[PDB]
Amino acid sequence: GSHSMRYFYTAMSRPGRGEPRFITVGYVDDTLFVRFDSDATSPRKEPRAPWIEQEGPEYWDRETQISKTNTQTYRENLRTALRYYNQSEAGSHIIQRMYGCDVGPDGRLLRGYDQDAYDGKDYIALNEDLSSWTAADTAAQITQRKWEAARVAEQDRAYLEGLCVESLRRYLENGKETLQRADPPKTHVTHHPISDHEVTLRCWALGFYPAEITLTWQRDGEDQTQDTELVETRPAGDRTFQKWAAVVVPSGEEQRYTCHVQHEGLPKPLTLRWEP
Amino acid sequence: IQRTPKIQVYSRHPAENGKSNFLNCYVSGFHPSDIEVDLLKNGERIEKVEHSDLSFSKDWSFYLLYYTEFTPTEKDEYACRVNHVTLSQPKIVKWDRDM
Amino acid sequence: EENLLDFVRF
Repeated sequence: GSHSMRYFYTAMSRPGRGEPRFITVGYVDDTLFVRFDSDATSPRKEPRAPWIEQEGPEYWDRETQISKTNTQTYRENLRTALRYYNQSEAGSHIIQRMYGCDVGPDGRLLRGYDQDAYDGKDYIALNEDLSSWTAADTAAQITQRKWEAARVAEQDRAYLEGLCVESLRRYLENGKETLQRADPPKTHVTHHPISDHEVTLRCWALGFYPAEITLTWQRDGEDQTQDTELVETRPAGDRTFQKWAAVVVPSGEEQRYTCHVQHEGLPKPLTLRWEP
Repeated sequence: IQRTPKIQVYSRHPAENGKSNFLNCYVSGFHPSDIEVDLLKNGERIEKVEHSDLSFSKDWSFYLLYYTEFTPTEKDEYACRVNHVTLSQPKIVKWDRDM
Repeated sequence: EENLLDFVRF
């Protein structure tokens, strides 16, 4: 149904170790499709999914040039950020950017994004209106003033409503075998005695795509949030993801617990129990 | 200074002794991005481990997957060793096939 | 495809 495209920039200064490293990765949903790294032997935008390989040489030259220009732009941004925060040239600092668009089943824009962070803290963000900015502090307010003067938001809006959604629609069609296939979780509950009267029940979800999933334990039909150990969803390395949720239960009470699984590849949410 | 990595060590497929598989170490939630990650076999560093391209989450924290092919056995112990500015000493996490 | 808006500076 719904889909997203996102580009992520990371620009990291490293005084004494050359110019700041600039990396760009692009995703459609939870699928990496392009990368650029300024430390690469001959830096270029490179394909990372089969369906982007059919874009012609002109695409790759244009995309590479955008990245080459942005490595310079973001190196300048790093220097500017030092001034704005009255910082020494001694330390390593990081600017990040994430921008892109979400589209619905009909491929219309649901919303656009363009936001930056400095040293892991929000710096500036294009508002959902795609016409105004939210600056995090008085430093970012200087940037806001410059972007207001140069009508950057209008230019971002044109991109988000145009090329962003248009290119994503093309990617979704070219990659329809994978990007438009949801792989449901393979689920099971394992049982591990901790001590005489304590047992760990672990609910597994494996082999699923996209990454979004909900795993919850209930005891007598009531959610056990504060008693549930929930690991972060993690990549398998084969495009798919894994997750588990665990509860510690009194021996003999295993059947009072039920694991609940929600995923877009499942027609209805699943209920699992430990199966002796 | 500022965010310490979470660390998960796990396999791509369910582990079955003598079956070729992939050993993964997923580091996430960290900032800044510099991180040192080794996969260990019986305490010794595995050569030529690969990793994903630096990406980050909605909260700006970074994540990376380090991975290598391996054939698990009953005796061979595997782990992931991570160092970050936030850690005074490298953190070692042992592979547990039930996690 | 990326936004090719060039001259945006902090």
